[PDB]
Amino acid sequence: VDMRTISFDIPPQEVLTKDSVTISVDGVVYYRVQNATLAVANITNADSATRLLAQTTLRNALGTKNLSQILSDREEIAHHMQSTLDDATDDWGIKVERVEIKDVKLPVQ
Amino acid sequence: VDMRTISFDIPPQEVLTKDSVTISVDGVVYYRVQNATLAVANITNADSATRLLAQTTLRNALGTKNLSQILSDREEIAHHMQSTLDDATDDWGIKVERVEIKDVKLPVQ
Repeated sequence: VDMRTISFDIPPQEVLTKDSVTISVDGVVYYRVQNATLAVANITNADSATRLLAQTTLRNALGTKNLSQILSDREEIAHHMQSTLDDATDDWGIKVERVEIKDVKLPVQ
Repeated sequence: VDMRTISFDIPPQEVLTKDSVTISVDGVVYYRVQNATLAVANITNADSATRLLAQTTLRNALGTKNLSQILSDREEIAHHMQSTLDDATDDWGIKVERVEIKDVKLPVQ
């Protein structure tokens, strides 16, 4: 089991903002296995669980914010997601090291 | 000179909204040569002039609107741009037939 930092792109997630605007946002997660036994102990492997939880964390963070609250605070949303995702992955012995939010797309009807 | 409807994609234009949000918007223009002598009379050819004026019209329409005014009114901005671009192309004997605004991107810093 690789103990180096690992990164993935979160594939774009289309969801409604608090004020019902459709947005699609992509991002990037950097994490490392801090506890390799816990990383292999679960029914879901650790990389797959981190990827699925990253999608859920991003979707939830967006869904509680109005579009304006999302645009001005893109860095803070990342940092708070880094915390939420780090807590959610502790069961797999994963330390989330960094989350980045990239382009916000407002796709047409 | 082809008298059929012609279309092009407006390549994405990065500009500031009235309230200083960076957005990039692409779109599509459908036009037809209604007067073929006027279409070939100018120093700039008609297709190239329509493409350049479409970029200018889009950039200006966006730059006079706050982000919120742009998101809720995407169809109306197209229709008004169709009018503005149709006036601006009359010197080339062009009839603009339709303008469409597609995805709005908010690119990261």
